[PDB]
Amino acid sequence: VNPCCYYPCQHQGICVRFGLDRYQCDCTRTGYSGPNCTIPEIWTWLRTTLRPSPSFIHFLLTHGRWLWDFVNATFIRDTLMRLVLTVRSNLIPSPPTYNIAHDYISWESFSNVSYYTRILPSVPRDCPTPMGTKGKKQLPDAEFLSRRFLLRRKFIPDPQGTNLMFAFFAQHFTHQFFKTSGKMGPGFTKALGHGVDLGHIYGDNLERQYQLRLFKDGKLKYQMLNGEVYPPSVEEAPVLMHYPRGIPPQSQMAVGQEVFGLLPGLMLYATIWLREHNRVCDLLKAEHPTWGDEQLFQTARLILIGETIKIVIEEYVQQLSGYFLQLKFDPELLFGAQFQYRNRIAMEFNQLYHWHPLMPDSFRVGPQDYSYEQFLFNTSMLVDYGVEALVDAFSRQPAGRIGGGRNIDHHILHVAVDVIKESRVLRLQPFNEYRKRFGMKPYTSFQELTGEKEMAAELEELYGDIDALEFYPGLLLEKCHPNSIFGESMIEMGAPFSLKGLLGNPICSPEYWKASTFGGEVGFNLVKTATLKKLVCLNTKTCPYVSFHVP
Amino acid sequence: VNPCCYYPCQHQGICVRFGLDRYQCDCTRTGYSGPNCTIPEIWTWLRTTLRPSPSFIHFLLTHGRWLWDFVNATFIRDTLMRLVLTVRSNLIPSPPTYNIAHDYISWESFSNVSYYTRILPSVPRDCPTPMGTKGKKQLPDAEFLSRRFLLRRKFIPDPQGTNLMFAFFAQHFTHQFFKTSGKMGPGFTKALGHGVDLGHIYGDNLERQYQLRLFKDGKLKYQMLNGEVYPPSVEEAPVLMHYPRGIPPQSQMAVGQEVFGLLPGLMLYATIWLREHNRVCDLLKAEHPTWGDEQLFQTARLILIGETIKIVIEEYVQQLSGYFLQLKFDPELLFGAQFQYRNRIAMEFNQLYHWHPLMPDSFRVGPQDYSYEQFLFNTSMLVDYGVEALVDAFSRQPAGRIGGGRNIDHHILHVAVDVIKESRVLRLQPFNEYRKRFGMKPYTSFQELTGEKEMAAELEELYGDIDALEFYPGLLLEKCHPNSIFGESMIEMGAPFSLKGLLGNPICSPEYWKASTFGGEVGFNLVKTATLKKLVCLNTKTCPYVSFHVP
Ligand code: HEM
Ligand code: HEM
Ligand SMILES: *[C@@H]1O[C@H](CO)[C@@H](O[C@@H]2O[C@H](CO)[C@@H](O)[C@H](O)[C@H]2NC(C)=O)[C@H](O)[C@H]1NC(C)=O
Ligand SMILES: *[C@@H]1O[C@H](CO)[C@@H](O[C@@H]2O[C@H](CO)[C@@H](O)[C@H](O)[C@H]2NC(C)=O)[C@H](O)[C@H]1NC(C)=O
Ligand SMILES: CCCCCCCCO[C@@H]1O[C@H](CO)[C@@H](O)[C@H](O)[C@H]1O
Ligand SMILES: CCCCCCCCO[C@@H]1O[C@H](CO)[C@@H](O)[C@H](O)[C@H]1O
Ligand SMILES: C[C@H](C(=O)O)c1ccc(C(=O)c2ccc(I)s2)cc1
Ligand SMILES: C[C@H](C(=O)O)c1ccc(C(=O)c2ccc(I)s2)cc1
Ligand SMILES: *[C@@H]1O[C@H](CO)[C@@H](O)[C@H](O)[C@H]1NC(C)=O
Ligand SMILES: *[C@@H]1O[C@H](CO)[C@@H](O)[C@H](O)[C@H]1NC(C)=O
Ligand SMILES: *[C@@H]1O[C@H](CO)[C@@H](O)[C@H](O)[C@H]1NC(C)=O
Ligand SMILES: *[C@@H]1O[C@H](CO)[C@@H](O)[C@H](O)[C@H]1NC(C)=O
Repeated sequence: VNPCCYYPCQHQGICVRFGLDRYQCDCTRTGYSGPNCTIPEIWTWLRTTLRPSPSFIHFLLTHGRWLWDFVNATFIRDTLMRLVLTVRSNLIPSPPTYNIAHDYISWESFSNVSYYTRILPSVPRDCPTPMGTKGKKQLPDAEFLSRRFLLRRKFIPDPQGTNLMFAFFAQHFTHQFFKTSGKMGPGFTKALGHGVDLGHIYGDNLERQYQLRLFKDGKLKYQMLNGEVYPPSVEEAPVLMHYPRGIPPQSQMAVGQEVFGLLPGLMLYATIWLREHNRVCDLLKAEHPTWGDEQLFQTARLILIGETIKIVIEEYVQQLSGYFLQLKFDPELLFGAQFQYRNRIAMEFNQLYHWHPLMPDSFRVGPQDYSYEQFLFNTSMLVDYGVEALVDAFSRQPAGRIGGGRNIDHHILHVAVDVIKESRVLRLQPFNEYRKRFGMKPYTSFQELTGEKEMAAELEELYGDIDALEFYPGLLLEKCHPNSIFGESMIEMGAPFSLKGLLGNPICSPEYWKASTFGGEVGFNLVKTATLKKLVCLNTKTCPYVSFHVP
Repeated sequence: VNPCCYYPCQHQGICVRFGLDRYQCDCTRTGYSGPNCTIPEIWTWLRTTLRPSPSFIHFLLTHGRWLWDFVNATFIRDTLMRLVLTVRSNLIPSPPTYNIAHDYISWESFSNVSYYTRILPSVPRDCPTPMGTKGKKQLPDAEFLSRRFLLRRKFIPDPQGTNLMFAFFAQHFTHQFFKTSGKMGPGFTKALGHGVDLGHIYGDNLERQYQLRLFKDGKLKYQMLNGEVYPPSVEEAPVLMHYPRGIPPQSQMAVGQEVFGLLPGLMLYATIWLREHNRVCDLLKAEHPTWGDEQLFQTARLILIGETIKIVIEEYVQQLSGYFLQLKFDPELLFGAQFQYRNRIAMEFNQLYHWHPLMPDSFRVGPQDYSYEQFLFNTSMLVDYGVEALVDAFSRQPAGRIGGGRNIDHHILHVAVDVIKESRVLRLQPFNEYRKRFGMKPYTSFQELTGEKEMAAELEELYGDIDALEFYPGLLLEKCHPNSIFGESMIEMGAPFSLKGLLGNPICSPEYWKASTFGGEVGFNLVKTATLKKLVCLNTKTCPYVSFHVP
């Protein structure tokens, strides 16, 4: 058997095969010694024997509002903010390591950017069972596995008060770096850029960008309907979009992210950001009459990227976490750190961000309550209701709890079925392994994972071994934190992939984080001040209730 | 006039235009304050008032062999080696800044890797004279300018004893990152990789690589002639090559760098490296029977990249510098430093590495002395003479002095004429500006630049102002260091671009510098031990006199 199937190398050690039956673990810089990287170094031993559980930490970060308010008011905020940023980032390797093609470092993996990278090499195709050594020879039927534990029976809403506005933002946002190539196969993304390049607004390639560009004042092509700014028509900006056959070009909006047409929530956020872009263009021109299109454009995109990273950290992440510590976006907290300003989208991170449970049962827009079949490809809802209205509604409708189990509306349950299958094609390792890898203890039983005895029992009879429980199912079924949108792992594995892909963006480097980069103080501040409310209300006739938190 | 034409922003400050007549300097992190980034900070003031001249430093680094031998034997070697590596690197920005398209930071410049980057933004197209403010409205006629001061009259040989072996190595090596796109125009390179990706051996794109791959044992396709290994035929590996019309595919060698066919010296080094690749493949297989083609291949390429960086630093750079300090390649000296493992080929660095003066008058291969017209496209010399012989000869023939003036053999004088023109298309700034930028004082007169009164006088009447003297001409005409191959600037501007593009390679990061990366101790050591002699003699029947120094 492939010795490496036993996953012999602990603490990030590398399993190198030798002979036709041997193996050697590479524990370089692992902080452990031994044949399997286990004998720790004294310091490593301390460092670990003292790390308070993720649970304890979470507890502290969500209690003592009073004590926290003081902290937030002192320099300690910055200190903890810097701690989080670094300590969270070291879990993510840079330059990247493997890909679906090479379960070893290789120049090709490092340079061919069409591949989604991965943290842990696949379960070798020559192992006994599919998950390696443990588990059954046949994995649970995805479909079944889904209808049994992921299928929403009764809508459990998210306790944190997360609404639809957040769900759509998340969806919209994540679709700038998760863009799997259907023609290429799993493990291949079209989102070269591998981060927040704001490419769902400008298109993922020059041609497409040029198509959407106005080529005057740094502006972005657009159109007026009911005397309001909405993205241009596919007729005006003839760019490839995904709309069902039969819908005319004169009824389709050209945007950048081909898929964004199949859901008002998306086209909504796509309208706000466009409006915002053209707006920043006007400011820049005032300040720089001498500037040309390209420069104004290029500058505007840089200002928006700043805005995005800001709102994502201080509001979006602040909400998802539920922490009392006021998170902060200040690229300078890292100027002391040893941090590589570079990111690469991991296949693991894509799965782990398949938050479909957020979608409600029905979509209510005022007294009117629309069905999935009325929402899903509705080409009118946006122009009909308009930005302000839709925002107010989405800002009021609460989304579902992400973790916990059985809360994915049947209209999209298929997606999760697919995610499971795809994970298998990718040959992702077992949940329990990832647990370890991202700094956690592996679960000892199914009843430990879920906080109960019922599901735990079935999962046990289905999988056979907890060390066989897969990634996504383990992620979604693991018991939720007290009053949280998800549980320990979703955050403890996702946070790193998240903050790295945020601070790792080049505009966060000391080279780019200069005011000149954004056209001067005006551009810079725009970034330093960005807020979900300003984003909306400065591009809308009236300012609605706008928030990520349900009122 | 464009205020920025006056180059108002000192010490790396950024000149931002405002209004239709204003400008603001961005001195963020420059270490200076003021309207033009001039009022220094106390520390900055000290740091600078104490930096010993480049000249003094050079003097020390080339004297007291005795004292140096001791240093080399102590830990001080490592310390200075680390100092050099960092202090030299900070001069080069990362992520990169501008390109021929954007004289401002921009997402496109940062992501569109087809552009050669630049350190200093172009002389604005709206300036009074071509170099900005000073100088004449018409720049000296390249051709003339060349026949007058660059045209070799009598072969001045390089004093450092640099031979042809070094000249060919340099040429071969640099043609892996300097590969300007003729169809695209100046400022566009085909060498995406922007560094030592050893792509002149594997081709600059998947298809081409696959074409040259044997697809068995990690090997590279090849052929036998006179019972010896030489690159395959264009017939065998049907890859695009540049040979004059009329030469048959069965007489052309497929290699990776399309141009390498027009000069034995190149195809020589291309044969050695190929032989080396297949050799490392055999070692790897012994150790890893279980390994497949791709892995063996991918691993072999990583081992060679290591070998290359090693030989380039400890031997090639050791020779060009002439220092007594034994240079050292140990990726770990930077593991403490704040260093970004990323590189991007600058147009300035390409010019500055146009060492054509190295080429001799005639090419002597034993008692036989060949002419340029017998050497230049000779498809037989390599197979005829064979590796060993050619090496011995090239290792004995001394190359020319690079700096100083009038030492470029007329057969290739055209190249330098072109370089000058191209620099103008790129709109490169004045030599004197680059001097400052790379930490030097600007020349006050032409007679200060050249160490004399004759040429200085003409250059003065031609250019009009020293602050108008261009990049390349200034680079080549500037007076040479005591007994050096070139002068102050060539090294003080080139070294940074050089060491950054060397240590910046991903295999030098803590993530990749593990023994597992190279297949184990065997692969690793191969890297840690690489030497120009081993490179040759382990792939040749007999070991000739092989060195970068003429005997
Ligand atoms: C009613 C709204 C939504 C529907 C109908 C929906 C549906 C889908 C579908 C059909 C896919 C394609 C993969 C497949 O099913 O085979 C997908 C992928 C995905 N969805 Fe959604 N989604 C919605 C909301 C969201 C939300 C709220 C998020 C969470 C941020 C999200 C995150 C993802 C991610 C990241 C992928 C991966 C895309 C890729 O591989 O490129 N989706 N979704
Ligand atoms: C007899 C041998 C050599 C000849 C015939 C030669 C000729 C040329 C020619 C024709 C070009 C193309 C640009 C033009 O002329 O318009 C060129 C470019 C260049 N050469 Fe050579 N060369 C030789 C040796 C070397 C050496 C020793 C070096 C020094 C390392 C070198 C460095 C360069 C560089 C870096 C470029 C830039 C290529 C690019 O832009 O992609 N060459 N050389
Ligand atoms: C990046 O990697 C992918 C996968 O290796 C490359 O795509 C394949 O390339 C080979 C050779 O051109 C073809 O035989 C395949 O049909 C290609 N497609 C797929 C889906 O494998 C891709 O060419 C690489 N990209 C670059 C720029 O090197
Ligand atoms: C990288 O930049 C170059 C130059 O901007 C791009 O090349 C041009 O692209 C536009 C739009 O496709 C064309 O109109 C030009 O004819 C292209 N060629 C040149 C020489 O300008 C190139 O497409 C960019 N590459 C990527 C991957 O974005
Ligand atoms: C109250 C103190 C706040 C410190 C927050 C540090 C960032 C969160 O700390 C996290 O703790 C977990 C357990 O060690 C690990 O899994 C994560 O890798 C680590 O970054
Ligand atoms: C004998 C001490 C050796 C120290 C070598 C440090 C590396 C070379 O030092 C160089 O000196 C020049 C003048 O300050 C500058 O132009 C370079 O940027 C700097 O790196
Ligand atoms: C700061 C906080 C933390 O690291 O604790 C934090 C940071 C980032 C996130 C985050 O965006 C995400 C965590 C998991 C997914 I999928 S996104 C969640 C929490
Ligand atoms: C270590 C030494 C130094 O920095 O002084 C040094 C380092 C690198 C080089 C070097 O390779 C080059 C300098 C100029 C060109 I063009 S290549 C020359 C000298
Ligand atoms: C290393 O791991 C393998 C597989 O788990 C095991 O057989 C072996 O005993 C381990 N060795 C040590 C010292 O733990
Ligand atoms: C689209 O939404 C509108 C409201 O904007 C609604 O009246 C209409 O029926 C919807 N269209 C479909 C096909 O459901
Ligand atoms: C700044 O530079 C400009 C142009 O060289 C000059 O006119 C001006 O006097 C300078 N100001 C200062 C304070 O040096
Ligand atoms: C090529 O070199 C050989 C020696 O290898 C020489 O005899 C021959 O004449 C050369 N060919 C040309 C065209 O000069």
